[PDB]
Amino acid sequence: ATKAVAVLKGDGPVQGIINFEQKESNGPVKVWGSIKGLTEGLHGFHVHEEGAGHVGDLGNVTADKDGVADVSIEDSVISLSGDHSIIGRTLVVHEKADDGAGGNAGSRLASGVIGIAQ
Repeated sequence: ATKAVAVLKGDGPVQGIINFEQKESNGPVKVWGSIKGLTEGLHGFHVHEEGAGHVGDLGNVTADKDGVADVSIEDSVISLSGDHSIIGRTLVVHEKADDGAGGNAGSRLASGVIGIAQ
């Protein structure tokens, strides 16, 4: 793909939408959108492949005082095409700040499937 969209929800208040775009096959992915219903400050942001015991770390999103995290990053590590495409994987937002590729960001607050958009 060249664009993907994950719509995030949970059983609590956290919800949002994250968009991905990649103009070239080996080029960086632009990740942008917003997530609401979060406590102010940092929250772990990960891509999980179903089954796979490993995780794609996208760092932290930062919520403002109203609980709104606007997201806008470039990520050279993930891709929307090829052998390691994140298409179909689950995007996750966490309770606490990221603690690594394999460390504990606490529980999952919302998630959604990264779906092809273009």
